[PDB]
Amino acid sequence: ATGPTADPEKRKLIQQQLVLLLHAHKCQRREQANGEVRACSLPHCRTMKNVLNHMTHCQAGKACQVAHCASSRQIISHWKNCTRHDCPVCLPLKNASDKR
Amino acid sequence: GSHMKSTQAGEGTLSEALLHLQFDADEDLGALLGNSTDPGVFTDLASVDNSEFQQLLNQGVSMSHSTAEP
Ligand SMILES: [Zn+2]
Ligand SMILES: [Zn+2]
Ligand SMILES: [Zn+2]
Repeated sequence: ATGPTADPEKRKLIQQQLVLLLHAHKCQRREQANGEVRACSLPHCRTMKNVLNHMTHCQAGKACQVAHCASSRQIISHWKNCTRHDCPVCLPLKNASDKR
Repeated sequence: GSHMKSTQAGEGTLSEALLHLQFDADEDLGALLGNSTDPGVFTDLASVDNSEFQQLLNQGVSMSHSTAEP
């Protein structure tokens, strides 16, 4: 009569958000080093890069009331400290980064 | 988002979206977050708070979506 304690769609959203965040930060950073850059494979880059422009000036954790600021900062704080060799959500990105 | 054939759900789209993109290997995002953070924001990725981001990413690339932005 009630829903489960966990669901795989939360793993699909965090993976779809993480893969798009890591793209958007590299997209934001490479622009200053290149004369021109091609159109991104992910359309949400336009909406997320505006959040990143706020986030370069924000580090207050849960105190910020901006929707995407806290969920992005929550991903980066994990990324900066996690033992990514065995974490189930970090693992597929850790492997996909190598194109060999 | 400039052109599309049809706005419909599928399989293997998100795993392709992962395998064909670039990540924080040659350069990284550690500089924009600053030298200090708040551990009250820290949790497991499987425990993230993101229900408002769900609505932003529903506008395009995924395994199933309500619309596709221009
Ligand atoms: Zn981009
Ligand atoms: Zn903020
Ligand atoms: Zn992890």
